[PDB]
Amino acid sequence: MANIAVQRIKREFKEVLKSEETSKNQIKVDLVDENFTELRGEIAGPPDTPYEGGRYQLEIKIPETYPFNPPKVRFITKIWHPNISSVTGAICLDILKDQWAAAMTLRTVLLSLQALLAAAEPDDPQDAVVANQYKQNPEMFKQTARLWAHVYAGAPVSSPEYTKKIENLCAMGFDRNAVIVALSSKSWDVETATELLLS
Amino acid sequence: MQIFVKTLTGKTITLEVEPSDTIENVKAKIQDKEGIPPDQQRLIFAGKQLEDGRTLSDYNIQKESTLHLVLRLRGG
Repeated sequence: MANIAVQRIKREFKEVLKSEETSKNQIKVDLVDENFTELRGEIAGPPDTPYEGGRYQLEIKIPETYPFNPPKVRFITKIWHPNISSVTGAICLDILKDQWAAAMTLRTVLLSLQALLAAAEPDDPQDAVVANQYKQNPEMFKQTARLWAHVYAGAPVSSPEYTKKIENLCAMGFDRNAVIVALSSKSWDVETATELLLS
Repeated sequence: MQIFVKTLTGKTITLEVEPSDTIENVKAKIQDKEGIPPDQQRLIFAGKQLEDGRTLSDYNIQKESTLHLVLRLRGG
């Protein structure tokens, strides 16, 4: 890469390694290749959110044009959130689009992502179904999010009512993730979820 | 053959069947012991909706197998 991009990355990488945040075990970034084109980030779910206790892996791609363009970031670890795709991990956050500023860093992006988990913006949604549930049924959203955090991100807490609906469907021979997706999408309505699974 | 079908509120029922039996005909056994028209029945096994005209043998349905019945939910 261009010298400007290389120096920025190394420098940013050492900002994270030495930050208060890694020591507190909340943000983290690792190398994938030796070119610095791809990085793997990790963020801890923020406290007092349904994501609490969870750890989320992030795919980070540095463009040839860094730092005048933002890094491309996607969630590897599945998450139930209005601004992130429950299927692809795609993010809707302004700094990753037209609000990138050259002064921003890897640390600031990670911290910003953590902040988004704590504060969703459902009127600028990435995943419409999730955003609706968020607005229509907040407790349902909390629980669903906590369930995904548990299933995918290792978050500790569990919901017994949702777990047994998951097994009842998996009993029919349905793929488990498919089941979780269906139940979450359909507001835990077994009949409606089932119809989706059959379709 | 002995097999079970579980319905919506969970009731578990039993049928005596032949491996050779078609799906149409299992549904008939269903209509009688239970009353549901075959036109309204969907039979599920191993994550797949069972088409009428294949057989239990065709779906590898063996003795003590449970099948799931989910009714066709009106709509229009």
